[PDB]
Amino acid sequence: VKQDMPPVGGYGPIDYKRNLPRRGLSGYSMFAVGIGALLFGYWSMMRWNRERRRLQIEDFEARIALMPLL
Amino acid sequence: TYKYVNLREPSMDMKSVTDRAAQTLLWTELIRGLGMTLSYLFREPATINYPFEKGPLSPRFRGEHALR
Repeated sequence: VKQDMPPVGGYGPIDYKRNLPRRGLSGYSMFAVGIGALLFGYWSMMRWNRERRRLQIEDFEARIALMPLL
Repeated sequence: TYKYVNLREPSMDMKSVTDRAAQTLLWTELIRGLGMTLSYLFREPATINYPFEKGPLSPRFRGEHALR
């Protein structure tokens, strides 16, 4: 006879359980990364803002020099 | 013969509380969902090109009637 049957040793394994691998970093790591990014941004902003203030002072004194003729 | 779905008690220690607070303030599982959509973006779509690519059938299929 010929029918639809499983083999002698059966079929392979079949999963039925929830699989969540829990990928990622701990909270301390991401918080430290954020704090370091904030500090780097603050330092770069302080340097560029001081330079921009000096440039603005230079332009203002240029206007001071040009004022009496106008 | 039964299992207690959704009865797990959350932890209390400082490292796990800090992890949960970091997930709250930085939205980790939303990034997980974004990553799953990004994974599904790079797969082969299962769309066949009808009418040039008919779907698979069986010899037992029931359709239009005929007289032999």
